[PDB]
Amino acid sequence: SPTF
Amino acid sequence: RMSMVVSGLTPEEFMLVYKFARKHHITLTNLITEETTHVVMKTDAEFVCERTLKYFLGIAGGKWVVSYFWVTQSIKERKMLNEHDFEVRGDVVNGRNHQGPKRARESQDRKIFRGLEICCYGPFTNMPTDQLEWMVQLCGASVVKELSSFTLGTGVHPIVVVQPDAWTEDNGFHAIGQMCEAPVVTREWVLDSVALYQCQELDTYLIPQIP
Ligand SMILES: [Cl-]
Ligand code: NI
Repeated sequence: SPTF
Repeated sequence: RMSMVVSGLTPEEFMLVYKFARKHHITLTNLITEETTHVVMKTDAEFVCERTLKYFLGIAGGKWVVSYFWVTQSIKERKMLNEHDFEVRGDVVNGRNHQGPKRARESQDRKIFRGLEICCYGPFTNMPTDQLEWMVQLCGASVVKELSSFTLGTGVHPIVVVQPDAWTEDNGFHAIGQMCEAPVVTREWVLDSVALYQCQELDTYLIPQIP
């Protein structure tokens, strides 16, 4: 998943 | 009842959650929805996790946001150890100890975006607009699609959220205050706000608006  | 999604796991890890799920008759799904009650996060020994959309939508929903260690411990003790004791204190951005999800679970009668009209304006990355929009609604904002669609008057408080990164522009985001009368800010105001589950003064996030 992308992280922010 | 119980319905889970996981975040930041490997397949073997995921297979463990599946194992857990099957034993306890808990539903397990790919996508997080209204029904989703738990969000299982990969954390470090001290329950800090990374910030993923599911992390955010988890808090925004006041769902259970629990460390993967919940799963493995239960398994390791043939039983469901109450969620209470495995929560995520924080993340690798907003601090290791902010009790975000905690607060959230503890304030669905007063949501950080009470009395707010928000317009997610322009392009975003790694996170689709509609999901950011869904997020802020779960926090009690009201989504607005067009800058000009802001509810005039005073009753309400409008806000434009932008993500500069995804822009490769000249007169784009420095010049929003020309087409409307609202504070302009970066997505980080929202994510940060949701993480901590505290409404963060715009102060630190405002983007320079021309006159
Ligand atoms: Cl990931
Ligand atoms: Ni006011």
